[PDB]
Amino acid sequence: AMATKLVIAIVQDKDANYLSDQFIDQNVRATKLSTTGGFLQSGNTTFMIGIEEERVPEVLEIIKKASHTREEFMTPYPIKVQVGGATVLVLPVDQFERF
Amino acid sequence: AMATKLVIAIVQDKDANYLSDQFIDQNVRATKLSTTGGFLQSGNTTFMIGIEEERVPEVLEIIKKASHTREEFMTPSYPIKVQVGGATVLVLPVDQFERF
Amino acid sequence: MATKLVIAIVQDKDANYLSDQFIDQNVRATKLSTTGGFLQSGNTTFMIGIEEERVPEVLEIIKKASHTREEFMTPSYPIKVQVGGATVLVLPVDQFERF
Repeated sequence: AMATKLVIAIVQDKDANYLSDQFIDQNVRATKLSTTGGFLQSGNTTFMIGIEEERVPEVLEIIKKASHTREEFMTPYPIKVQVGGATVLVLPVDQFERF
Repeated sequence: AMATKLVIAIVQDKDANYLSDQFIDQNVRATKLSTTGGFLQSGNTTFMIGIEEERVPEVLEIIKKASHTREEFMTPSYPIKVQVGGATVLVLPVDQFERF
Repeated sequence: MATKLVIAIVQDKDANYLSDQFIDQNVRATKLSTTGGFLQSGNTTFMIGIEEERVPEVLEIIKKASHTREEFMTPSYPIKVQVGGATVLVLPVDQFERF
């Protein structure tokens, strides 16, 4: 009855710190890779998360809050500029073990 | 309401440059990792692609062309024909896919 | 064809022996270096495309190579310290190609 799923969240380096700390204080075993992506093929991070099915939406909301797309004020006259964004996918898991 | 899959493509560092560019000019959101593999446990690169089911075959063809196994002529630091490239790829189902 | 993918997350200290194990065992693993755990420290992840029939074989290779245990460590009176431990999940795959 151990219905397990894997969530893969791709996320911006900026938000990756706060998120990973969130996961911990939220009792979520995440493992973090660093990747590239985007038009400019810049750096970002990817998370992989073995989690029980029942808890997924908990996890997704954790992410949304941490890394949703927003705009902020930035100076090179400050300007509103867009930051953040997360793409995430949750895969099924046939079997899950800890050794 | 659009069934998406995830393709994972493992590929030669040599061809990863061209491919990744291809993905972009062809509107494929791939994310690229730096890995090791093979008998020598040397460096290659892995790709991860969240894409709609209907589009998978397209993506595979993009890969095959960009990274299939071939032979090339190479002089050793008189020339000889050696094998290069090669790509392994898996496509797996995804239950749910969100952008935030 | 009946391919499955195993992701195995495993401690840096065990990863060398494991990766050699895979090779000598005709298992094609690809290896990422990642971080995880409470302290957010380096470990390593493996991804392994494999015929369904061989999964338990692979799993055993892993359990043996990376299971959790205690060893004798000296702080820089030897002491028993716990080490290793792996966590692994095997997922289905719809389609597998080599090019």
